[PDB]
Amino acid sequence: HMDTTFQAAIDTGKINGAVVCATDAQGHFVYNKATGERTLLSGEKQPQQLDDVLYLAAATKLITTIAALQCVEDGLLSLDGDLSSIAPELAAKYVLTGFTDDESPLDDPPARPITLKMLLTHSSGTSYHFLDPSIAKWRAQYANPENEKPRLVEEMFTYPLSFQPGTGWMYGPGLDWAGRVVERVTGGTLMEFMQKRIFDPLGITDSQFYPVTREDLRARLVDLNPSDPGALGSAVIGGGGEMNLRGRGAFGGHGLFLTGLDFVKILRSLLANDGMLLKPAAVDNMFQQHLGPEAAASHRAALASPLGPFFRVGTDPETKVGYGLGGLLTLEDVDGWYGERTLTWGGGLTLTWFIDRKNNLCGVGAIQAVLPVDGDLMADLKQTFRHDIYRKYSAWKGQQ
Ligand SMILES: CC[C@H](C)C(=O)O[C@H]1C[C@@H](C)C=C2C=C[C@H](C)[C@H](CC[C@@H](O)C[C@@H](O)CC(=O)O)[C@H]21
Repeated sequence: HMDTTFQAAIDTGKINGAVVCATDAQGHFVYNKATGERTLLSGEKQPQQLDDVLYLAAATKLITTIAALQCVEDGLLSLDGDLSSIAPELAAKYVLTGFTDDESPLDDPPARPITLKMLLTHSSGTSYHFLDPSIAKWRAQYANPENEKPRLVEEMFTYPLSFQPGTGWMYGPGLDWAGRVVERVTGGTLMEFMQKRIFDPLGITDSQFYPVTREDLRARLVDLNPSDPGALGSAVIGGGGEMNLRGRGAFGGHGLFLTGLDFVKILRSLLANDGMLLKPAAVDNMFQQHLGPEAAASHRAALASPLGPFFRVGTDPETKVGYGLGGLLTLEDVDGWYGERTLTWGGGLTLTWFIDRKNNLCGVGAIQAVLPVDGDLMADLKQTFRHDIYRKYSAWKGQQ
């Protein structure tokens, strides 16, 4: 029902198309579909194609997670080790607990060091100012940077922690920090490490972080069009591009561009656990609850908050979930849908991916929206992909 649902959204003019890639571990059931059209900078239209270069936005976080776990394999990092020496900027942040009645900020020194595991699971305290009202308020007052000057990760995320390290959960720049850590301990750029350790082993050559300078990639960027002549990825993240525009260096949180075909190669290596990226035991460890008890309660509060629908990635409020290394982790089966310990996340408002080891399925669905982006319709279109792909999988299994 992707087909009739996606076409109806094209006919209303609210999307231009979609890219969907899914596969079981062995490549028996494979579904790859590009739908609709893209617009070139000239105004010329072309059919959407499976090798169009997509903005991943926060689907970058999964790839940065792998890179950081590969550094763990190398012995350059550990999951629970103290990051204060590699990332002194993180050690220096205090913990904002709230405000007075005269709106004065109450903070406290951090009770413990920040660790890689905390960065990978959004339990370090580093929170996105646009999701955290307390950090939003703090930013309004003690930050008035209206200078557009490009900033490094460490110059962009200057806010205090939202909670004591390890005790809460809030979506934030934890993977931008982790990417910076990976650069500092490897002595090269995040892209250099990923190209060597993730993209090369999978035969991936059509990848770049923002800004996409490669001419061959620019010729296939869906997001290089008259509505987005900067190729900022506006349609994916609901509008803007501010953060990409303002940035300097790779952002492990959001910055990657990649085809749908190449992204599903990454998903499928983790699904098959084929040793191409990480040793099998390190992959297994990704599909576990890595929030402690207090952090897990905070996660569930966030999931019941007004932002909860974004944080749930389409899973039902009655489904028990945690946070693994790489995304949301279901903690129970949904018959006919995600098995327990399915890992899932997404990018912006338009893209979502999942890895379901129990039922042997992974996939990415990436809507190519038209500005202004209808957020409510994007949620329906993503859900349609997430459920219809299991319908298509069952139909195929039934035909054998
Ligand atoms: C910058 C990208 C961010 C991290 C992202 O793409 O994460 C995705 C993934 C999804 C599974 C869960 C999410 C949870 C909360 C948000 C709705 C977020 C999108 C924010 C984006 O729409 C605006 C920013 O870019 C700020 C700006 O543009 O002002 C989304």
